[PDB]
Amino acid sequence: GWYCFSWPYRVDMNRFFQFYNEMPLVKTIAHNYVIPNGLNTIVAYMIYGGYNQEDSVIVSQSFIDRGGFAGTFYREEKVELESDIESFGKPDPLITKNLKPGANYEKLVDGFVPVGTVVKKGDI
Amino acid sequence: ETNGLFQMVATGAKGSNPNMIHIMAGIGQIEINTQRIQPQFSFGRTLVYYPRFALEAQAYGFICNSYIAGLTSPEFIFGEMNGRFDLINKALSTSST
Amino acid sequence: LENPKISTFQMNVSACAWYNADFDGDQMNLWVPWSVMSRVEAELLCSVRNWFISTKSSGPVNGQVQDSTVGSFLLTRTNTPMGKNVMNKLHAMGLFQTTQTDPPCFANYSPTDLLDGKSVVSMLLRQTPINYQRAPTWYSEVYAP
Amino acid sequence: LKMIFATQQLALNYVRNAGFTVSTADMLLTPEAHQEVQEIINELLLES
Amino acid sequence: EKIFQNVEIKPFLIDFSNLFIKNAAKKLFQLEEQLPLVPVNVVMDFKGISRAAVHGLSRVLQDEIPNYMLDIKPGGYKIEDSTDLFMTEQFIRNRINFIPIYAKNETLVFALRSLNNSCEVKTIYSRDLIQVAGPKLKYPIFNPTFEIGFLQPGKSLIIEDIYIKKGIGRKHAAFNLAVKTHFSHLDIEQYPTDKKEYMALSGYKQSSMTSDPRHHRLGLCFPAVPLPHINQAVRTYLKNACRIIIGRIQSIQKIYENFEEPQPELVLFSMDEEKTKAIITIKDETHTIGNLLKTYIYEMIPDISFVGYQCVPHKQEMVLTIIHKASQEDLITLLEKSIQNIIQTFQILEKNVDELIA
Amino acid sequence: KMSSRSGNKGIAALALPTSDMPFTEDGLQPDLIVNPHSHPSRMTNGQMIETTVGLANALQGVVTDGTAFLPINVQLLSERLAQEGLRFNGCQKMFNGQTGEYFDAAIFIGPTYHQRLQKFVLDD
Amino acid sequence: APSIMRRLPRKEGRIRKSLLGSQVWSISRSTICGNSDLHLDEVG
Amino acid sequence: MLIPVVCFTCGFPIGTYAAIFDKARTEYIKTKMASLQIELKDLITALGIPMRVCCRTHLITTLDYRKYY
Ligand SMILES: [Mg+2]
Ligand SMILES: [Zn+2]
Repeated sequence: GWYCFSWPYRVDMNRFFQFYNEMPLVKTIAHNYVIPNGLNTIVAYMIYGGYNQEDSVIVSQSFIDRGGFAGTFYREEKVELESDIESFGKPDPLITKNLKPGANYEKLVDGFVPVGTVVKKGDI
Repeated sequence: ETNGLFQMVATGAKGSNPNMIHIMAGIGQIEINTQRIQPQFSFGRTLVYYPRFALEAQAYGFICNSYIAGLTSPEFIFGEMNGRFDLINKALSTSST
Repeated sequence: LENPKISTFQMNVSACAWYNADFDGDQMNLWVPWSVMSRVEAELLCSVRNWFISTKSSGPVNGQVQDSTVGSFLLTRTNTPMGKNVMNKLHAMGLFQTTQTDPPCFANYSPTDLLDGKSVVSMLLRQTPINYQRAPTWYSEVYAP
Repeated sequence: LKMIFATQQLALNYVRNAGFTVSTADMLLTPEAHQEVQEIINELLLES
Repeated sequence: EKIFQNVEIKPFLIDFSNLFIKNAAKKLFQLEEQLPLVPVNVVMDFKGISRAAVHGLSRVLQDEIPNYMLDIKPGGYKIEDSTDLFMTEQFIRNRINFIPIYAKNETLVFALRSLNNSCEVKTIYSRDLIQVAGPKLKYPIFNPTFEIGFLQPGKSLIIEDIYIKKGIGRKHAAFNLAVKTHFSHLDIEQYPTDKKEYMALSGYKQSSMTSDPRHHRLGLCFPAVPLPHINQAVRTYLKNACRIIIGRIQSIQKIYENFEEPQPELVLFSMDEEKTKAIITIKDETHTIGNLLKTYIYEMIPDISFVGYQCVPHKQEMVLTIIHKASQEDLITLLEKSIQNIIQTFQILEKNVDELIA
Repeated sequence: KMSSRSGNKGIAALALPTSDMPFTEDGLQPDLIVNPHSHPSRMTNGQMIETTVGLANALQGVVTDGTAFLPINVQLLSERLAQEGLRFNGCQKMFNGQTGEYFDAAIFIGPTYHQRLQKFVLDD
Repeated sequence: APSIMRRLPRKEGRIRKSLLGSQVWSISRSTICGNSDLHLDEVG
Repeated sequence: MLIPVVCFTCGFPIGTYAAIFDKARTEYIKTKMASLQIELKDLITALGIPMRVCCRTHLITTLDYRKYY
């Protein structure tokens, strides 16, 4: 849920921000001091094909697509230069030396990946 | 013929008769190691809510209310002691086994 | 599962008794044997059909749990609240849609024939005929008075 | 195992049209029965 | 003949007689009348048609009918440097996606250029979606009263490519057209469900296992149709649902008529008791077509040994098994007759739609 | 993973589109289809009472405080449900989504606060 | 510093971790979930 | 952050009337203020929102981000 209201400024790790939250239809005094995190889902207590057996739930695909419990998950990458010899840059194709097989290595404008760019598994 | 909870309990699908009796009629007596709640709070007091050397059955873990009727504060405290004892035993299970 | 949006390991509910698992968030390791020797051994020795009968207690571990138990009760009970527990030809035919076995023969039944709740079970059990005679868990002396 | 699966599918497909549910009214005692329960508990309290 | 008894259309209109509603509307949109697009609740009575067909029409109109949504082209959301921090592309794209648009042209492209120079939190309403593409909107395709994301002071929000995408609501819920508002069978008696003894039952006096209703009342609500063009839009929706059903059924019929040449969609066996088993496997086919086929096959072949379908949630396919006491040619001819019965049923439904709503 | 406020966890494993979701004659359909077997042993009556109260609150358009140890009369809440136009229990006449066939037994469907536990499957 | 003999005992030691157990390749782990349309001897 | 553009459960476009409704509810609470004793049933239905548990549930309970940040 809304864990912190300054999330865009912070650089958080393994932090999930949920776009939509609702006050419970049956609220308690604990919500006078904390922010509710969760939606007032219409839930049918029924057997529907045996896909909810043993603590499973059948979720409406439309509910998922409409933003139900959907937010953004944040991870960050961070390292520090060991010494002067270390610097941030797209690597020297001429020198190269010990490098990484695969490891696309492109998209590193001025050594970094520009904002708004999708980074896949192998990308650098 | 139509009660879902009873049909779950009776056919053995899930639950037991004590669960149904607790939910609808009344919890009854709380036992921690086959004995009532011992007066741990003070010398002869089971809880702050009950007088010293209390003799009513409620003071030692007797829950008159059912789960559906709602448990009062000391009844809930006794139920929490029993439940926490169960959680402690379950956690002991993995290590000792 | 060729749906790319699914990432969970999916198992039949009745297969949980082998691993004492539930779906409250449990995780289970899975590895595929790639060598010929391990593949042969896995299919011939470690197949879960071997562990249908418990080594510990010599009884069966698997069976119907929860919705299958109560569903079987509803299917085989004599009287629904609306009346006798019967279904037309189409719904008796539809009970066998998802069993994946060879469906039985309903040519003997007109569309208006009311197939009993136990007749459809007997249609399935005919492939593996057995003899069984016990009191059900439904009949209990506590509830009886 | 095959018969477990097939009987499971018969049960589930029957439930698909019979429907099964649990309600808060399934746990609700009629007031006269509530009085009977309270009288039973009062008997226990009388013995104590 | 009479397969669509009587329709009725009640648009959901704002009741300005409530003082608060009118005051707020005039305050923050300067609105004093009904919006250009309003949701209408169409209630249909179908008589003499099987439940499978009525429910298939309902399911098609719910999600399996093509529909349009507003979407952002890849790169439409401009990163810039002073964009709002809280209005991420995911959140705003979700807000824009589910805006119910009644668009007759796909060449329209909108842009969202919002600036908050002031020191307050300015909200972006859908009237700020300016359109720069194709033909100018003679009538708007969405209400200008939606709450797209808000902007912090000094923060802007630019989305330079908002385009109209097409798809079925089965894959993405933003195409979901008709919401359900009613379903009932008029040929089955109902208990007084308020009473305690019938309280735990469905209400119908016939078990679902045995009952075979032929008279139904289906009520669907459509989210956005133009105010002056309500009835014609409803007619187009219903006729398009009939088109979709008929087209899928006709594709199935094409696979059927191509049975002479072995094709992977249809296989045939010769069972040991002279029976021939027909297996039809169709990828990405929903319960609609399968249930229609099963119901109609069983309706015309009462003494069929077995007909059943299974749309497993995985494998994303419909499998229909037919076992009968007839030769392969006879079985194929019969099931093609059933297919033609389905086609006729939906053609009659569409003719009734044309001559009923008017 | 997904849970209610009564501590009833559940893995969501089924994505049913809107057409396949079961519905009522009112038109209401669930977002989550919780198995009724989760109740009798877990004994989470709070979730059921919360559903019953939320059914009446949503119709009245209010939000009610359901804090612990507040005076609770389930019989009176069910009477209130009846007075709101629903049945004495929260049950409704429900139609199977895929086949369009009504269930023989009315199905208890109503709002219930549900939370998304931060145990994403893609993470682990 | 941990000497040679400290490497052996306890769970994290050489024996109870590297010898009696092992880490392996070509193995996957995930959350389980129900699937009523799978045979008992099938996994999704 | 905002009231959803469409009801999560059924996709009814409550987001159309959400912007009117928050203001209407604010004036409604001002004319009377328990905190949530008010019955917004008539206020909600005046906007065209039908008698659906889901739409009203998601309309009257969604938290607005601007009211918190
Ligand atoms: Mg577990
Ligand atoms: Zn809704």
